[PDB]
Amino acid sequence: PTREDIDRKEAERLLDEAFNPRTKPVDRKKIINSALKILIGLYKEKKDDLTSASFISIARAYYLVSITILPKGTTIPEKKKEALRKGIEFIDRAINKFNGSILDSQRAFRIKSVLSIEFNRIDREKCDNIKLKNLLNEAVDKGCTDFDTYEWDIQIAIRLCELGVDMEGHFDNLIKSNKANDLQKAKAYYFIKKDDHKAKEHMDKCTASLKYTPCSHRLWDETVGFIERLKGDSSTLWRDFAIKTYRSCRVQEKETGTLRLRWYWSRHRVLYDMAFLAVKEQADDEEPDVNVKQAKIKKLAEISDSLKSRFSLRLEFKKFLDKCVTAYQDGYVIKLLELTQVPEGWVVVHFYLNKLEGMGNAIVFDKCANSWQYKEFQYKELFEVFLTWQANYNLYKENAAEHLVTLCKKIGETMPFLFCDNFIPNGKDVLFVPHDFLHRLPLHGSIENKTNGKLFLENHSCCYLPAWSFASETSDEYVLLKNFDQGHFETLQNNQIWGTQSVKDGASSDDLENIRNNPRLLTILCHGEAPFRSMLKLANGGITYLEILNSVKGLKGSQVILGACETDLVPPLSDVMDEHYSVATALLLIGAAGVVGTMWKVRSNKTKSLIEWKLENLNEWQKETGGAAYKDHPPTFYRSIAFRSIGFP
Amino acid sequence: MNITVELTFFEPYRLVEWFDWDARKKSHSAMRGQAFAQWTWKAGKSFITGTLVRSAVIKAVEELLSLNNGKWEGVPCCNGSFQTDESKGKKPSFLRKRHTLQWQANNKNICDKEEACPFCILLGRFDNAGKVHERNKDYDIHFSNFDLDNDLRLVDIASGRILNRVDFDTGKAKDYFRTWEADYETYGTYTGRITLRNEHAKKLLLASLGFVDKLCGALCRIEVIHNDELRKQAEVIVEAFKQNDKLEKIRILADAIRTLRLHGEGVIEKDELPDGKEERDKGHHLWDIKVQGTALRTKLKELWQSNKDIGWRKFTEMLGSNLYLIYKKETGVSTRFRILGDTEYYSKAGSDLFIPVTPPEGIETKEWIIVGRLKAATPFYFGVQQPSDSIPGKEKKEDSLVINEHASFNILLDKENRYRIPRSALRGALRRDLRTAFGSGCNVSLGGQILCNCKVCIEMRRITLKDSVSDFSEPPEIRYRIAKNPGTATVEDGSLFDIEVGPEGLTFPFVLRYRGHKFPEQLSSVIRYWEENDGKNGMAWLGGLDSTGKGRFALKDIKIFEWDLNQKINEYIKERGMRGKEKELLEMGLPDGLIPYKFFEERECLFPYKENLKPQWSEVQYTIEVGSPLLTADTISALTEPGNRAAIAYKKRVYNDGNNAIEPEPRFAVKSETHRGIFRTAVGRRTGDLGKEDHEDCTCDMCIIFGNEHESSKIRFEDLELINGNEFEKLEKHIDHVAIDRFTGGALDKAKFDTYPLAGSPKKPLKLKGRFWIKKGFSGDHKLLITTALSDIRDGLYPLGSKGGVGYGWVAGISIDDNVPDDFKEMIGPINNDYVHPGHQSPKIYYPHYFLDSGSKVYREKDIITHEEFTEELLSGKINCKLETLTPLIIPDTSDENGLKLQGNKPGHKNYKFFNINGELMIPGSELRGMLRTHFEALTKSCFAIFGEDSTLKTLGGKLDKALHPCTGLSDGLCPGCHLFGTTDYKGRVKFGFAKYENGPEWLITPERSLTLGVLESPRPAFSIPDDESEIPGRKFYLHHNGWRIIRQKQLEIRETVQPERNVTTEVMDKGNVFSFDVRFENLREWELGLLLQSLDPGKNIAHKLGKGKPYGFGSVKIKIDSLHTFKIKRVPQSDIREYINKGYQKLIEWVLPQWHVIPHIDKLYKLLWVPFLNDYKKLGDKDNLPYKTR
RNA sequence: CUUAAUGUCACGGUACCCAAUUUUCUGCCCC
RNA sequence: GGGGCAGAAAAUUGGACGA
Ligand SMILES: [Zn+2]
Ligand SMILES: [Zn+2]
Ligand SMILES: [Zn+2]
Repeated sequence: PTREDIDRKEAERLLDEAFNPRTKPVDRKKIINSALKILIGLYKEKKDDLTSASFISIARAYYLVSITILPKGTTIPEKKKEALRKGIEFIDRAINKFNGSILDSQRAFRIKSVLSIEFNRIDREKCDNIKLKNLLNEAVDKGCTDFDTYEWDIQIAIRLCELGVDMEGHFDNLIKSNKANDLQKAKAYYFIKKDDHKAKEHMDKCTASLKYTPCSHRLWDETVGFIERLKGDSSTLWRDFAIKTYRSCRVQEKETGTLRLRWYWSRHRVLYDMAFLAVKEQADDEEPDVNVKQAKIKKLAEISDSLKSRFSLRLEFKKFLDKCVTAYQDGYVIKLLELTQVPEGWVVVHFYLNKLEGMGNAIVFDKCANSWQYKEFQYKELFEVFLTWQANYNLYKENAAEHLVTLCKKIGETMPFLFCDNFIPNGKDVLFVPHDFLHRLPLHGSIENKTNGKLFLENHSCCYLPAWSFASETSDEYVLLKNFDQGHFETLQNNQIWGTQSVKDGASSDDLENIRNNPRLLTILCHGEAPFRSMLKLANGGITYLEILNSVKGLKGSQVILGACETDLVPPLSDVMDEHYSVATALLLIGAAGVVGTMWKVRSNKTKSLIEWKLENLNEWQKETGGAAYKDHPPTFYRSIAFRSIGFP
Repeated sequence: MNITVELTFFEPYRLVEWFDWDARKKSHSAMRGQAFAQWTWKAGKSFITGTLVRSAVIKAVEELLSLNNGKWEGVPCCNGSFQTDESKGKKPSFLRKRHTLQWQANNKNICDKEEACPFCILLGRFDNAGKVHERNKDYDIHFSNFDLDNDLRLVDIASGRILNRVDFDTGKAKDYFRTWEADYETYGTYTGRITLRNEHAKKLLLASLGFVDKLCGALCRIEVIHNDELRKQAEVIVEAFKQNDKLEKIRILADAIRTLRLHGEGVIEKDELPDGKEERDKGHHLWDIKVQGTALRTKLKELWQSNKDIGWRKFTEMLGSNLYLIYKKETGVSTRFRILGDTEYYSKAGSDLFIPVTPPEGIETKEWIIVGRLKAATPFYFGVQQPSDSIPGKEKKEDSLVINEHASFNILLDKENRYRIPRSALRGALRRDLRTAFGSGCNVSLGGQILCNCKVCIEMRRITLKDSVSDFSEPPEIRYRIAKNPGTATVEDGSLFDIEVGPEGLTFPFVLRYRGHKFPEQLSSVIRYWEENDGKNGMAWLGGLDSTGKGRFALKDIKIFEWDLNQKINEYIKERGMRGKEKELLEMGLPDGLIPYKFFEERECLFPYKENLKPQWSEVQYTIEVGSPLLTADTISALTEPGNRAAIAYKKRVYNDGNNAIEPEPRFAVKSETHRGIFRTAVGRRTGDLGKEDHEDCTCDMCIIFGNEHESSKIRFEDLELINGNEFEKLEKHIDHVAIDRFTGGALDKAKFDTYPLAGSPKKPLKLKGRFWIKKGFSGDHKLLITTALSDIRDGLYPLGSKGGVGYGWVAGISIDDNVPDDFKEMIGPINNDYVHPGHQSPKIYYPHYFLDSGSKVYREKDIITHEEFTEELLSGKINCKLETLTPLIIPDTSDENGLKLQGNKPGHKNYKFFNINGELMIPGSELRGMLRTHFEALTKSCFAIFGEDSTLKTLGGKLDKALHPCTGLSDGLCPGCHLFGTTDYKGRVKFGFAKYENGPEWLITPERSLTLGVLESPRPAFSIPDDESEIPGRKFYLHHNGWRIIRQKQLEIRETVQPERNVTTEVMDKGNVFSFDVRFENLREWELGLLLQSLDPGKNIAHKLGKGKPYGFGSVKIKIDSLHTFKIKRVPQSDIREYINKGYQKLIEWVLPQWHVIPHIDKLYKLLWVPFLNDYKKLGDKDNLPYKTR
C-alpha cells in the first residue's frame, strides 16, 4: 500500500527477527535500532497524521531496545529509562486516538502494560503501583490473557498476582504454558493458590537454572526481587532459595570476564547480604549441640569472603589492564586456600557489612580452639567519622591527627568484640579481611572504649589481607631503592653491607623491574590517585600500580619493607566494588609474601627506623616508637600507625 | 529591627517554577533548581525564597567565622548544630551533604534558650520557630521573600538555556540539562525584609549580608535600607517567486537577507545592492527582479520603510526566518527529535551525613582576584539551542519533536545582542585545564551524596568566576560548513549547515576568584598557559568547535590582586569584593587592601607547566605558497556589496582589539575547516581507512588522530590566513569562465560564470600562514602519518580552495617555521610520439569548421573508482608539459576591459589585454582543461555533457539520440571522459594547472602589438541542421589553416570599414612561444593514463586549439611532455611510455607503435586536428546549392 | 498569594562531539 | 545582416558505538 504501511511492515519484520532468541545478542541491538530509525523517520514526516499501528510499533520497538539495554551496576542506564518513557508516551498517544480492531487494541494494551511493568521495576516513583494495577486490569479485561502464545500476558498475570488479586480461572493455562519459565510457575503456585511445595521444587529448578545464566540476564534480578517478596511476609521458603541463589552466584561469578563483564554485572550485594542473613538466622535457631551452628558461622565466613575481591585475584596484559583502568572510570572499552588451613597461634577475623540489615559482622577462628563466632555492630557513625577524617586529611594532611584519634577511639566503642577475650584471645596473631569500608580503616590502631584504653597492636599482632584467596602456601640477600634528596635519609642505611645485586641510590623504575627475589626495601614518595594510578616517584617518571602489575615479576615471595608516603591508603574514601587498590596491595598481588605499607603521609625518620629494624627480615617497633601516646601527642600517633602489615605467612 | 534587603545581580541568574515541598519531588527540575529563584504563574511574578537567602547567609557566617577562628569583635562563638532527628524528627526541607567548617575549640558555654550565640540566634535555634507551616511571624530572626523592584510577561525576564557536562577522557558530553537564564540589567533587582529581635547579633547579620557572593548562581549585592505583517509579506514574495518558477533560490534570498544585517541601513536606503551586469537590461538574478510588479530592490526598500520601528537587525533576522520557514513549508518543515542518548540528567536520588572540617589555627588564607582580557585569537563559538526553544514556559516539547530554525548553530548573545561568554563554558575549560595540570582528577559526579575530594574538585569549590559580555553588539559573521563524501570527493547529501562565529579580537573581560590558603601551583600553570606572552601565543581553548579551530582565547592584560582575609576582611565586606566593578580594577593601579600579587611565578618556573600543560599542545606553524589564484566561494557574501561577482573569496572579519572597533579592511583566509578536512583526507587516503563500512568501535589511524563521532580530535587546526597581501596591488583578479557547448562550439543558454579569486603567480605566489596543534599522546607512527600528510600537501597533490581541477589553489611548497619541534622538523630527453597522421583529404568548396561523428554507443563504467585510499594497482603522479604555439595565441584578460586604453580614439570599443596575473603572462587552466576534455571525450566517444537543448529554429530535446545525453547521477553509469575529468557527484581524477611561458619571443608586432579582429557572431545551429528531418550534426571542431595573415594584413582595412565599436582588439602571442604547465592526476589506471598522454601529445603534425578566433586560425597549440612523474618520485622510462599508451590503445580498439588511423572516428578526429604547416557565404545555403551538408 | 528555619557545595555539570562551500564547465563564436 | 550568454543543476540537516 502506502509507504507508511511498507515501512511499518519492514519495522515489524526487523522487530520479529530481533525478538527471537535465535538472533545473537551481538547483532540484536543493531536490528532494533535500524527498525526504530525507520519508524521515527516515518514519524518525523507526519506528526499527527500517523496511524495508531505505527504508534504501537514505535512503542514495541522502544520496549525491545529497552529490554536489550541491561543495568550497568548500581545505576540504571538512562537510555533504558528514556526508551521506556518514549514508548509509554507513544502508546498513550496511540490509545488516545485508537482506530483499530480488537486485536490491535489487545496488542496496544499488552505493549503498554509490559512497558509499565518494566518502568515500575526501574522507576517506581513515576509509575506508581496503583496506576500499574489499574492499567493491568484494563488490559486483562480487554483480552490480554493468552498465555500460550503471548509471554507478555504471562508477565501481566504474574504482576497481578504480585499486586493482590486472584486468578483461580487462569492457573490452568499459566502452568501448562510452554513459554512460562521456572519463576513464572513459582509465582503462580505461591500466589494463585498460596502453596509452598510445588513452588519449592519449581524454585529449586530455578536455582539449578541460574547456574548457567550470565550475571547480566534479567532472571537474576527477578529472583532477587522474589526473595525480597518472600521476605516481606514471613515465609519459610526464602531461606533455601537465598542459599541456592548464593551458590549459583558463586559458581557463575567465576566464568565471566574481568575486562568488560564484572564491574557492572556484579550488582548483587543485596543477594550476598541476604544470603548472609539467611545463614545467620539459620544459625540463630537453637541447636541440640554445637556441631552445626558452630559450622554455619564458617558458612557465614565464606559468604563474607566470596564477595570482597574477585577483580584483583585474576589480575598483551598491558592493553587489558589499561582497558580495566578505563572501565573503572565509567568509560568505554574497545587453588583457593582452605579457611581451616591457618597456622597455629593465628586467629583470622572475617568481615562483612550488611546493607539490608544495616549492621556489620565479624567472624573469628581460633585455630587452637577450632571455634567460629559472630557478633553484630553498627556501621553508620563509623562511616560518618571515617569520611570526616578522610576529608580533613585530604584538606590538611598532618592536622588530621585528632581525627585519627577520634576514629580509632570510636572504632573500639562500636566494635568492642576486638578486645573481648572470648572473641579474639590475647597473644594470638590477628589477620583481618575487611569489606569495602574497613579496608581504609586503621583497625590495627583501634582503641578500646575504656578510661585509658590501649591499642589493638599493643596486645595483638595485626596483619591485613584484602581477601582470603590472597593467602597461599629464596635468596638471603637484601636490596635498597632510594630516590630521596641527598640531604636527608642517609645515616648508615645507604651503605651498611646491603647488597651488590640491585642496591641503588637515585634509583629508576627499570631498577625495580630487575631484582632476584630479595626482601626489597623501598624509600621513595607516593601520591595516590583520586583510580589505581597511585604512582611511585622513581626516576624516569615513576612506577605505577599499572606498571607494578605489568612488569614487576621478580619480587615473588619477598618481604617488602616499602616505606613510601601514602601507599596503603591509596584507594579513595568511597567504595565501588569492595576492591582494594593500594600499591602495597599490588605488590602483595604480584607475589609478595608481606608488605609493610604506609597508609598516609609518613616521614623520613620513621621510614629509616622501620628500615633499621633488621632484627628479623614491626608491631613491637610501633609499640616502642610511641604509638601508645595517642592521648599525649596526636602528631606522633599520626606518623606511627601509618605503617600496616599486609600479607599472610 | 526590620531591615530592608535588596538585590543587584551582575550576571545572568536562573529561576525555576514554584511547585511546593510536596510537589518538588514530582518534578525533577524543581528539585534541581532548589538553589534557584522561584517563578509563579498568575505571565507571572518572580521572587526568591527567604530560606534560600537564609542558607546563603548561614554559609556566609560559618565561612566568615571560620576565617577569624570563631572570634568576632570579642564575643566567642560555638560550633552550632546541623544535625536533626536526634530525639523526635521533623527533618528540615533541605539536606546539606556538605563539609561543614568546624572549629578548633569554640568553647564558651553550653548555650540554651537564655544566652544563644550570635551564630545560633542567626540560625533561629532557641526561638518559637517551627518546621511545619509557620502559623505566625514570631521568629527571633525572620527572612522574608525578596520581590522584584504591571504583571510582566514571562519571556520578558528569562530565556531558556541548555547547560552541558563534557567528559574529560572523551570530548563527547554524556548528558545535559535545561536552564532558565534570566536578566541582570533591568529585572535583576529584588526587594525584601529581614527582622532581628535580638540586638546582640546585628553585626554578624550585616557582615553576612556584605559577605555573601553566591545566590541563584550569580554574583549579587545585598543592600540595606510587528511580525504578523512580515509573515504576510514573506508569503507574498515567496508566492510571487514561485509564480516565476524560481522558488529553488528563495533560501539564498533568506541567507542574503540574514547576511544583510552586517551592512548598515545604506545598503537598502542608498540602493547599494548589486545592479547586475552593466548592460544586461535584466538586473541581478536575485535582487533586481520584480515581485508583484515592483522591483525587489525597491520592494524591500518599501518593506523596510514600513518597519523602521523594529530596527534593521530585527527586520533582517525576522525576514530571513520567515522566508526560510515559508520555503520549508513547501520544499515539509524539517523537524529534529533524537531517539536515545538525549540524557537530561539531574540525579534526584538517605545517608544524611555530617562532616566537620577543622582548619588549623593560624592558617594564612587569602582570596585572589584575577582581572584580565580574553582576546580571541581565533573566531569563537558558544553553543546555544535554537530560538523558540529557549522560550521559557513552553518547555517539555514529552515525545514532542522540535522545529529547525534558520540558524543550525546559534551563538550565545544577550538580550541586547552582544556576544556573551558564559560562566559554565569558562568553568568547564578551567576544569579541563586543571585536570590536565594535576594529571589526576575525577569525572564529575551528579547527585553524589558526599563531596569529591579529588584535586581538581577541591580547587574549583574555592573558585568563583563571573559572566562577561563583549562591548560589541554587532551581528556575527556566518561561517558555512560542508561535508565531503570520500567515495566521490563531493558533497555528502544533506550535509550543509551554518555556523555563527564571532569576530576574532574581541576583548572579553576575564574575572577569576580563588578563595584558599595558598594560590595553587596548577592554577598558576593554567593562567600562564592562557597568557599571551611574547611567544606563549595564548592557550585558553575556550568554547566549542575546538577541532575546527574555534575558541583559542589569548588571555592578556593580566593583573593579579589579593585581599588578606585573616586581617582585611572588613574591607572585603565594605567593598563587596568589588563584584560587578571588575572593570575599575584594570585602570586602577586602588581600594583599601587588595595589594597586587608580586609572587606570581613565570612560565619557566612552574613544574606542572612543563610537566603536563606545555607539551599538551605543540604548535606547528607553517606557510603555504600557491602560485595560482585561490578561491573559497563565499557565494552568500557575494550576493551583497558592489561588484556583481558571482563567487567572491572568503574574507575573515577581524576586530581590532582595543583599537577603533572593527577593521574596515578584510582579511582573506582559507577556512580552518578546509585545513582540517584536507589533512584528514590526506591521512585517510594514506591509511586506507576512509570509506570504511562503519566506525562503530573502530580505532584506526584516523579516528585516533582526527577524532570521531564520539572521541574528540587530538589535532586542532586554525585559519590558513594570507600574509602576502601588501605587495600585490591586484590582490583580486577577475577571471571569466564560460561552458562551451559541444555542438554549437559557443556559450550555452546559461553558462557564463565569473569567478573572483585572489592573485598569485609562479613569480609571486600567495603566502598562506596557518598552524595546527598536536596532543601529547602520539606515538611515532601517528606523527609520521601527519608528517607524510603535510609532505603530500607540499608535493601538490591536494589543492586548497575550490576549482582545483582548473588550477586554483595549487601549492608551490611549504616552509616549516623554525619554532616547530625538532623531531617533527627533522623528519619532514622529452618523450615525443612518433605517430604521423597524413591527413591527406586534400593535400593540394571549403568548410568553416567541420563536424565530428563518433556514434551513439557509450561505455558506462558503473564500477566507480572511489576517491578513497590510493589503489595499489592504479598509478598516481604528476605530468609536466611544454606548450608551444604554431599559430598566434589570443587569450584576453576580462578583468580590465580597457587594458589597451584605446577608448580615447573611439569610446565604446572593447579592447582587452592578454591574460596575466601579477604581470606574469599566463594561460588560464580552464582553457587547457576544456580543450583536452573535449579532445578526450571525442577520442573515447564519451558524451555531450554540455548540450544546448530547448531550441527549435518541436522536438527540441528529441533531435539528439536518447543515448548520448549528459550524465545523471552515478546510478546510470559514468563515461570514461566522465570517469577521468569528473562530473557532478564525482570529482575528477585529473587536475590541470596554469601555464607560465618564461621563454620564447615576447609579442607579435603589426594601437600597438595588438591586431584587430573581425566580428565573432553567435554560432547558428540552424545552419548545421537546416531541415528537421536531419537527426543532429556531431561534435564541432575547428581546422588549423593560417587565416590570421589576412587579418594581420588588412588590419586597417577592417578596423574602420565596418563595426567601428562592435569589434574587439586585444594583444596576441607570436608563433613559437614556449609555455609550461602541470597536469596532475590521482588514482588512474593504465589505459586512462595512456589515453590522457595520447590526448596531450598524439604525435607530430597534430595540434589543438585555444583562445579566440579558432575559425580565424588563431590559437593553435603544440604540447610536449618532459617528465611523467609517478609515486606509489619515480620517472617512467622514455621508451615511448610502453605498457601505458599501448594498453590505452588495446582497450580503445574494442570500441610496435599503434595505428590510430584504423579507427574511423579517431581518424576523423585527428584529421580535424592536422596542421599542414611543418613544410609547405549566402549562395551555399540555397536549397539548390547543397541539400546534404556533411562533415 | 509567596518561602518555611537546630542542614540548599547545583559556581555540582563547556550544547559538547563528528563531517574540505564544494563537485561539473575553454570569454567564447557566422548566416 | 547594426550580437547573444551573463550562470545553471544540486546539497542547505544528517547525527551522536555501553556491554
Ligand atoms: Zn551556641
Ligand atoms: Zn572531584
Ligand atoms: Zn558522460
